[PDB]
Amino acid sequence: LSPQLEELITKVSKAHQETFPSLCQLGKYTTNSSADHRVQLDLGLWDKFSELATKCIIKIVEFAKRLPGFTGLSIADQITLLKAACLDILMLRICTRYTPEQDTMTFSDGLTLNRTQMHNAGFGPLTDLVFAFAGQLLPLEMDDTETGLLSAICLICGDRMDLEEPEKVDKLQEPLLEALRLYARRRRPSQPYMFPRMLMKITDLRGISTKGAERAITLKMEIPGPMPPLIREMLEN
Ligand SMILES: CC1=C(/C=C/C(C)=C\C=C\C(C)=C\C(=O)O)C(C)(C)CCC1
Repeated sequence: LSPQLEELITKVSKAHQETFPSLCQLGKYTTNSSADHRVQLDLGLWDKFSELATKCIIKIVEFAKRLPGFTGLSIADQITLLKAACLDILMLRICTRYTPEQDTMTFSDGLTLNRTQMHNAGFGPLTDLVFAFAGQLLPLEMDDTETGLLSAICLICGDRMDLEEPEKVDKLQEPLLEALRLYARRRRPSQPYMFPRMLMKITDLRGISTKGAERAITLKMEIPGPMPPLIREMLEN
């Protein structure tokens, strides 16, 4: 029924709004650390960065739990979905926080890093691809509810590997897909290609994430210690 789809759009939208501060509500602020030029790794910047990443992973687990039916999946499956889509979601998130004129990305506490800093923070040689994905996202002009539904679709995916009940996850995802097309089309009738464009972003995102995981391998050798436990949880996927 439509009321249910509408209900689903509102829930997800709020789940997302409540776990991911919009950019325009963020009290932006800066740092003067290695803004100068690129280097292998600025350890102060990496600490702040990984600390923010850890918190966003928890926020993501929170978001997932507010998605109808997630909590009804086996705990093994829930964990399986989180490990598999978490990096993808992190990517879509800072990328949706891109500011083209300043060429910066803003983290959840308002920390705004310029391209050199994101590099020094840890993205290293993957920075420009990240910024390139961010840029190629702007044309879509997705709103909060669309980014939330899309992240929900990235997460609830029955094609994951250790799924115990992949069929249950597919059925959970189904309404999310309906929700996104209905909403995307309603908000913009004149742009029929938005739904499929957004769906194709999922595949790109997954592409930048595998690269990001590979970036983590190298990163591990640059840091004078182990990466935060929640981040490692995510990387062991
Ligand atoms: C965590 C992490 C990585 C990527 C993080 C990304 C792609 C986004 C983080 C977004 C945050 C932290 C957003 C916010 O706070 O709003 C890379 C692949 C460099 C490897 C080391 C661990």
